[PDB]
Amino acid sequence: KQYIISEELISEGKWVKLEKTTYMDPTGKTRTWESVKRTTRKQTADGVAVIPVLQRTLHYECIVLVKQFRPPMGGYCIEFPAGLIDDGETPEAAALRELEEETGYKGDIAECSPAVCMDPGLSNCTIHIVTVTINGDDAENARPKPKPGDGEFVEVISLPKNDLLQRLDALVAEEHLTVDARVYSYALALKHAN
Amino acid sequence: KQYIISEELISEGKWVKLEKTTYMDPTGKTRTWESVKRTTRKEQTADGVAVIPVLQRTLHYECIVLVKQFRPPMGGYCIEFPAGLIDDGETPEAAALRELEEETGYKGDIAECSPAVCMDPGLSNCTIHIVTVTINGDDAENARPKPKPGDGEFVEVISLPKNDLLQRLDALVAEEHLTVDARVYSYALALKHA
Ligand SMILES: [Cl-]
Ligand SMILES: [Mg+2]
Ligand SMILES: [Mg+2]
Ligand SMILES: [Mg+2]
Ligand SMILES: [Mg+2]
Repeated sequence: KQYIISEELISEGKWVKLEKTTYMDPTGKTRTWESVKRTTRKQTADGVAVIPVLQRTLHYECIVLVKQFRPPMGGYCIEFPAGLIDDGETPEAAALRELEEETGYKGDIAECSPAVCMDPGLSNCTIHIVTVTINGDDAENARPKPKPGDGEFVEVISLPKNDLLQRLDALVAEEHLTVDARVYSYALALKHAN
Repeated sequence: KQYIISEELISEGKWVKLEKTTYMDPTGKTRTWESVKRTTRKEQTADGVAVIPVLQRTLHYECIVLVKQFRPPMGGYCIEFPAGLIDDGETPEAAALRELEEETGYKGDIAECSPAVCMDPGLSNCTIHIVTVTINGDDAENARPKPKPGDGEFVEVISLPKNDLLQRLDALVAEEHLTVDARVYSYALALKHA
């Protein structure tokens, strides 16, 4: 019933553009929206986010997360490991690659979502969420070496899956960090499944 | 270690702006980023709220109440938690209950309220509170709920059982050409992983 009529470029940077979207509302009235898009999409989606489940015998299972300075936020954020999918890369391959670059861990694919939207009232950005298990007892994950690209500076924070929400809330209270909404949503549902 | 040096306006619309952000990297080198922000944020602790609405009825399985709407940035329909921006002077909790009633017709009870969490921190400064709300679906006020959408708001309600959320979302994606929100999908995935 609703659809896009036209998209006007307002401003195009190197990485991001701002458009004015004209669309038909369901009453038959024409309306406008200010929309953000990335300039980098080619792909199934802009990026991947990895849910990395660190499995070590006789330990609690952990979810592996990353802490980095985020210039749009003006501060440090706790997130799932994540990055843009390279042209001609599969989401699964982007997931293992980003996980290794950002954390040093080598994981196995468990499942892969369809393309899911990041903030659909604002942008067209999408990701695949890729669940990955990490056999923490294997020798390649003994001393994981993060291989960060240029300008990436990532700290690794592993938190137990069974208390994830309480651990994140503690980090916020004590560290003045911002937790990512996807991370927080995941943590909430671990608690709510009960 | 890292911090913002300057934020230069590139382009400002009615609702969204783009900025050139200069920051200090942990090596001591100046770098730039292209940053998106909303123009609507005042003294709110976040831009918006998203509501996790747990519909509870005797002799029924718990349902998660979701909304489907056309999203001009996406050029299509999206399935999301009920959500909206926080009005000036409004608490996150009040915003939540208000947006839930407006979008779904249901009158909820606050359960929990998250700290401000980031929507897409590599791109934007946008933040929300995630507000968990229970809905007593045996209460007569919640018998035949009618959405009171605002001007230019056109929302469908979709209530799915919590105990099968991920499969039910996958079945909707399989039938109809729509995008699930990343927070919804992350919450559904944790329900499975628990
Ligand atoms: Cl798993
Ligand atoms: Mg990354
Ligand atoms: Mg990376
Ligand atoms: Mg809304
Ligand atoms: Mg609304």
